Amino acid sequence: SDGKTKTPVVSTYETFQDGGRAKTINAIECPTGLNNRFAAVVSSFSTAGQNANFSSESAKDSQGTT
Amino acid sequence: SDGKTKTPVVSTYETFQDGGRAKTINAIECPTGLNNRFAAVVSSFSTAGQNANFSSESAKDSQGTTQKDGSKGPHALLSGISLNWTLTNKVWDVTASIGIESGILPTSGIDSGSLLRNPKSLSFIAFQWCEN
Amino acid sequence: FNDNYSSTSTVYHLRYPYLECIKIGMSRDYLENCVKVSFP
Amino acid sequence: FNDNYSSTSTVYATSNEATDSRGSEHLRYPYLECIKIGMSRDYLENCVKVSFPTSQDMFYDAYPSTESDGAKTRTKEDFSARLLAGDYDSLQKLYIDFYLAQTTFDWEIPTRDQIETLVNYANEGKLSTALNQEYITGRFLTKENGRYDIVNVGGVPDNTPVKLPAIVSKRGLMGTTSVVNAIPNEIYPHIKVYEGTLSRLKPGGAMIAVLEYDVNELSKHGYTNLWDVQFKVLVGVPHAETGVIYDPVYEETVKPYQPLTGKKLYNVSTNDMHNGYKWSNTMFSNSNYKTQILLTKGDGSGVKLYSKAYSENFK
Repeated sequence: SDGKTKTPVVSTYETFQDGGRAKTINAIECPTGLNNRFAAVVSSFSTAGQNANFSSESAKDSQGTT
Repeated sequence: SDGKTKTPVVSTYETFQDGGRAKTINAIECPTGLNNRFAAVVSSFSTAGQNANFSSESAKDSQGTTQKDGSKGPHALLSGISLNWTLTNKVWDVTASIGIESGILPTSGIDSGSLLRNPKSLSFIAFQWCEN
Repeated sequence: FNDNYSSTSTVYHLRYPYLECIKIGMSRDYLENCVKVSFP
Repeated sequence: FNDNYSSTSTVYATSNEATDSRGSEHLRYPYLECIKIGMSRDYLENCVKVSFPTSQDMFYDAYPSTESDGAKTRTKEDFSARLLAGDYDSLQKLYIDFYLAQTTFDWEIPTRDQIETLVNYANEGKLSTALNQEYITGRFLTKENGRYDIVNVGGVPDNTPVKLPAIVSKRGLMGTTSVVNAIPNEIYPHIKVYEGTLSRLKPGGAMIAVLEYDVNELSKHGYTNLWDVQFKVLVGVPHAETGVIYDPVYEETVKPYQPLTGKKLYNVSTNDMHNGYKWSNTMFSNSNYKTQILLTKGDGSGVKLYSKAYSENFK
């Protein structure tokens, strides 16, 4: 695509687990001569901080701000 | 990709129609042995609730937040946005909620309490693909 | 979000004693004495 | 986002508090209340210089009642909680910046110089009753140029809870500059004098030294631009409690010219040569005198960093 060789973008639905720890997602194995790319984009959010469970694609539990 | 078979992701520009009713988007037909996936991501938004038209990719109409007396005021401040989707018989049913400052919205209606339910003041990009 | 969602929000006499001093005849040119001497 | 991120809010901001007050509005305000909690009429000039005791419900009469439409949760309990939790910023933004009562506008946390006056006024019975007792001993919140400090009156233990019994008028309450009652927290940086045939503090000439400061502890006290500096040298009897020569018999400002490793160094050369020798003629005119070096920002601002009050030959 426009002189650059690319692989198709593939997607996963992710939320952070308890502990406020960074979320680790394993990088896809790139073919010989290509390097990994990544982008995170906002889907759902609230200001609950730790008082929430957004892991269901169909509903969002938001219990308010600490 | 990493042992799993996938189809290319395809994208659509979506807005809710006025009336606060959920958005119906048809699920792509998946090859035999693969299952449907869906994701909605935020493009444009405001706290206008029902007083907006984001259906144009090139401009955004935002008329402000609904006040308790029904009149149109300024845009209230925002606290959260939820994008929810459920696949049911070849149809992805999309629901949304925009969280704004309370004590501004009327007691009843589409935009009430602290929530703008399935608002027109929201544009999301719908991605579909299949995987095993 | 369910209907329990709630957020913070931004929203939910005065001429004493100088009026009295003028009313019982103190001139505005010398109103500085209004707080220095009591009513009769 | 990094930890310096901060935002506006609805709880310690404007637009919430309305033109109302849970206290009684009358024509004997605020002097009737001042006398009623024990301020003597002989010292009623302080009625507008110091607030009602933060320990009593009357202090909070100024705010809209917590049950009326739109009021912030402001009570003597919420005040004490934030106080003992160390949330001094929320106190400044939620309570202090919005007190605005007793016909006085410049309400602030007392300075170290102002607590010194408050202790003298408390002992002399010139305050309200609850504060005439409160400022006798204890640990008190102070604030100098946007910086919080705890001062100690009477040498109380270090684990005594922090006390902010009242806020004061920034300019109306006159501070006392002498350090007697309220003992502060002066900072002494770990520094090496290189000595040898270099640093010299002996009678008969100019005093020169060459110190060396550490970068990591300069950045802890607001010194990251290691050339935005200036130096002061003091001569006299240091304070018996903190060690600073607060009123030196001889004060001298000098500017440095140094440029090494994971630390940076700075010089110092007194101008005692080619003018009056009198630095050594007063430093060594009394055996109890000592020489102390102080570091400030270029214009005299910043956390004051002090060296030891040295005897002859840096002893």
